[PDB]
Amino acid sequence: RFGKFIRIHFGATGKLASADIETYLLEKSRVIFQLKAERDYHIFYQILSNKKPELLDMLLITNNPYDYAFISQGETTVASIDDAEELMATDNAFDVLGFTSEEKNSMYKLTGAIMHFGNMKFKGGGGGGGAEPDGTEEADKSAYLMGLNSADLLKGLCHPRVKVGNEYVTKGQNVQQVIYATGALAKAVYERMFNWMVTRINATLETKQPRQYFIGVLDIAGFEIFDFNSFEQLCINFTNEK
Amino acid sequence: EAEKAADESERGMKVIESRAQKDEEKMEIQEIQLKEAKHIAEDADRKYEEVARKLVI
Amino acid sequence: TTALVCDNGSGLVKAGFAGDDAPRAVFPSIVGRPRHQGVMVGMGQKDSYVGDEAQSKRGILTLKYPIEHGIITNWDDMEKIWHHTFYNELRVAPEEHPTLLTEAPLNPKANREKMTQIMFETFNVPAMYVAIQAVLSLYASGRTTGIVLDSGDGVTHNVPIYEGYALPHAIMRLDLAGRDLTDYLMKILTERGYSFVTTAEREIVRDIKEKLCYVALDFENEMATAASSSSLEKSYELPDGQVITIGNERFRCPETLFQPSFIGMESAGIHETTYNSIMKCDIDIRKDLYANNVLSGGTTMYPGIADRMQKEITALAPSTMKIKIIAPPERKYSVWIGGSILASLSTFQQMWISKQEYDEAGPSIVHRKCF
Amino acid sequence: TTALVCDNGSGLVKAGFAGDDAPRAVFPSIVGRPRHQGVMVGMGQKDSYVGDEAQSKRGILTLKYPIEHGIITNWDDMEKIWHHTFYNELRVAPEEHPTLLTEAPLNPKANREKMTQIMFETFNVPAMYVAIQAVLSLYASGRTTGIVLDSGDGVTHNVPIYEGYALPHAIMRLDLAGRDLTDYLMKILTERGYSFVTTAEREIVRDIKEKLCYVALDFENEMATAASSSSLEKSYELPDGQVITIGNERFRCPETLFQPSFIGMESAGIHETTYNSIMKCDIDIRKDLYANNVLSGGTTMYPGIADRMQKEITALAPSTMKIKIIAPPERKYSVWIGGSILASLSTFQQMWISKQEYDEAGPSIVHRKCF
Ligand SMILES: Nc1ncnc2c1ncn2[C@@H]1O[C@H](COP(=O)(O)OP(=O)(O)O)[C@@H](O)[C@H]1O
Ligand SMILES: Nc1ncnc2c1ncn2[C@@H]1O[C@H](COP(=O)(O)OP(=O)(O)O)[C@@H](O)[C@H]1O
Ligand SMILES: [Mg+2]
Ligand SMILES: [Mg+2]
Repeated sequence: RFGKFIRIHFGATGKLASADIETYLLEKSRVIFQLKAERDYHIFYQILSNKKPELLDMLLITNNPYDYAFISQGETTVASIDDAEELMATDNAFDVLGFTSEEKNSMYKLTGAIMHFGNMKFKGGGGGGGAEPDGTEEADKSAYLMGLNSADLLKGLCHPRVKVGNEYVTKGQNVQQVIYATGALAKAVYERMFNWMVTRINATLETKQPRQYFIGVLDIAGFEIFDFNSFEQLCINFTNEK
Repeated sequence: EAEKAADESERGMKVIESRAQKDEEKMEIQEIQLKEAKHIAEDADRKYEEVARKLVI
Repeated sequence: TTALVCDNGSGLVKAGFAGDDAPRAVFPSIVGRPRHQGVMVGMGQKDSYVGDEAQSKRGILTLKYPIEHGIITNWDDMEKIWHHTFYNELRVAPEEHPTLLTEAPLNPKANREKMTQIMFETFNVPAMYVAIQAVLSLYASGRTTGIVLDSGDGVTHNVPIYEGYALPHAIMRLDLAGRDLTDYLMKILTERGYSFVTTAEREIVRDIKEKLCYVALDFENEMATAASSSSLEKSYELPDGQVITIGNERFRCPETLFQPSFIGMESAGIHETTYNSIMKCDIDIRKDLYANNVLSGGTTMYPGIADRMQKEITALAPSTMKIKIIAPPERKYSVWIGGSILASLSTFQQMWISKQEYDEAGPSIVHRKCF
Repeated sequence: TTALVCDNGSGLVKAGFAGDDAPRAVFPSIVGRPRHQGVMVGMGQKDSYVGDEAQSKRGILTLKYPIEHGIITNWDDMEKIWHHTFYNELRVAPEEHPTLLTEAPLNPKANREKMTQIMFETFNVPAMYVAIQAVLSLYASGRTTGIVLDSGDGVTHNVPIYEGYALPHAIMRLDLAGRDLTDYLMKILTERGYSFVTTAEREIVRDIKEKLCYVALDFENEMATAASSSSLEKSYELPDGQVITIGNERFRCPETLFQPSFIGMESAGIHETTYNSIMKCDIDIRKDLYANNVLSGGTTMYPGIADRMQKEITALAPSTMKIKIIAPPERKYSVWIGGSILASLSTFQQMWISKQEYDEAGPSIVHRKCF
């Protein structure tokens, strides 16, 4: 989906110097909303691989994909590629990379946290328009995961603070608005994770040679056509048309 | 004492809002049975009206 | 380019860019002049202090409000206010920013005509538009129906909107507002021993009203409780000392809204005007208006006002209707949020009154379909 | 292929594919226009709400019926109704579907000609046919003789048919119908203190008429009982509360059918018109016509109407003649059922008016012997 791009730089004397990598047009809608016959990103399915029980037990991840809301909406699984050895190879590649394993644990736990935002539930107040949470075990475990406070997070989601003039005021949020806010937060955090990963990879690949004129290489998704075209397909087609 | 009163307020609001959702459910179900009672009442009413007209004719 | 949303309001000017979640600049709409002589030579005091700065020098200035009830009464002061807002607060040139202005219903046409003339000539704004407070308040509330009660510092008005269609014959206006409440608080504080006369102390009384006053669910019961118990008395710190303790006067000032007869007004309370407005509209939309009652404006920020209003309306309305009152926490800035949303709409870009149209049709162009 | 059976009627359009047990789409025949201006921008309100949607927006719309008494007076509105019926309620393109229409006896020829022209031109239906609303009702009753009384919302008529042979000289038409009853109910409800003027609340008054009104077996006795006792009063809940109680007016509204003089019409009552029609025929078929009275149309759904009609006709008719009145529960949709039955007949497939025939011979085909 994402528009991978690689600029291969050269030296002053027309000799290979180093390479730079950038990403563009990463789609966030796939994270939350998936078509009926399509899957989500391979990350979540790979994480649910049972060959590593340590991650599942330390993240308190439910081994059943059906229970979770974000993934069960789309197709649960297909015989596309065996996720076990692919995940193992990705972990090995990260291990032989420049950064340590604490960071890998960080990405894994953050992905798990992204996974649990779907368990949030909210009930409209009986006497007020604003809606408050009903269950908090999922919120409690998630806040523990990020090292945040469950009460503070619930207050922020329910009662966002906004700056007006020179003073702070609280805003009211209903169930639909808080659900949209949670989805937007998940999409934004995933996008920031991907961008930070790309920057780290670029920094690791970077060598100390001078950067003269470069040669670009651009890979983009094609003009995909379905019988059930939707917003994501519209964006892809518009980019291809441009 | 301000903090003690804050704790008093918090568990008081918790208990009263639990009672509030309980009473909301109660009033909803009683309103449903109210509708059902009204429908059966009017059903019997006009059924008897029609049969009484049949009887008199 | 980007649109600019400014709300003159009354007693508080609030301005910002369109598409923002809250106005950037909020400050009192006050113009102050020095009343003393001035002995030090070389400091060179300016002859007019405008905006929040006048609050700092409140003790040596005669504060004047350019507007009494919506209507502008001192045009030069309004020009100074607008200049300060555009230059010293937002630090932007209005030469390249369309301006959306907010104006209350049922006002003299000359007011809008002069406003547009000043905007187009003095500041040369490329385009401008004028909107009604009620519509913006409904926009900010995420609603398309219901009756909105906007009660600011100048005037309190009720407007019913159903499915985006207004009911002009049912729009109601009442001149009772926050300023009258402050004046009544001054009049009722003197019976305890505290006298406030100077315009500088107007602000102190207003601050006391904001910080301590509250609306009573029942008047007689609260008065009886205060006649014996002393648990309703609260102390306030003046800017020099001599704390003052107020008892039943705290919940008697806001009762004027429901009991205008206190200050001699013939009209009825807001709770009754809302019901009358609802019964003015057609019979087929009264249920939705009852179920979608909206509040806006600073004066509606008193604690317990929503419950009292709901109780009164339920007493007036038939027992078979569910009366629901919507009181978002951000009542004061609802109008500006609605204005920002309106200005951010794409289909609104063709409704601006361009400079060419004003030049061709003169200042009266405001009263065409571009209402 | 399949045939569409559209029954425009008046005040209720009902349509559905031929061969179905019951009509698929039933909705009021009204066109609503917004009588206000609209303040909220970006909603993009349509300029005309048609069909059942107009019933949900009664409070901000003015409603007009395109059919006054059987005939069509506003052709644009009727075209809108037909388009909505074809493209929204049924969601079937009329390009490949013959249509069967129904209309009352003794109507202007221009009405039928223009209907045919519009249907062939605007919608380009492959073929269409027109029928009398009475013969279809007779079909739906599984009969072949007797008289049929079709009391709809616009017009009432009596059509005697014996052994499948219609008798044109004995067909009777009266303009009193449900709409006049609704108007009379609005007029007489004023004496109790309730005022209904707006067209929107005419629908409310129609709802009360449907729910509470009933036909009295005897008039003077019921008046005496109502004046003496109060057991006949019933209460109805308006859309905005204030339940209202109606007593003597309960059975006065439907009596206008037997007492036209209440509304000033000189014509005789329904029973007298039926009796006169019965004798307007020959003498050898009067017994069967007496024994095969058929009722159809919504207006004939009043409780106890059948008994009163039977009593009146028995009083008028000779004692030695058996009188029976057929009142199936589905009077309202009898006409559409009969039309569906007729369209499903194999022999009727040759009676359609082909588009080529209309083009060759012109709009006057329907009136010519190729009926
Ligand atoms: N928390 C509060 N409690 C009581 N009154 C308040 C409060 N906040 C503001 N007000 C009153 O609201 C007024 C401000 O109204 P405002 O919203 O500026 O009206 P406008 O929009 O017409 O300018 C002030 O005069 C003040 O007395
Ligand atoms: N149960 C009922 N009681 C009283 N009036 C009724 C009842 N049912 C239908 N009507 C009246 O019949 C009218 C509908 O007539 P309808 O059969 O639709 O005529 P058309 O076939 O010409 O449209 C409505 O105006 C309604 O007032
Ligand atoms: Mg205001
Ligand atoms: Mg009919």
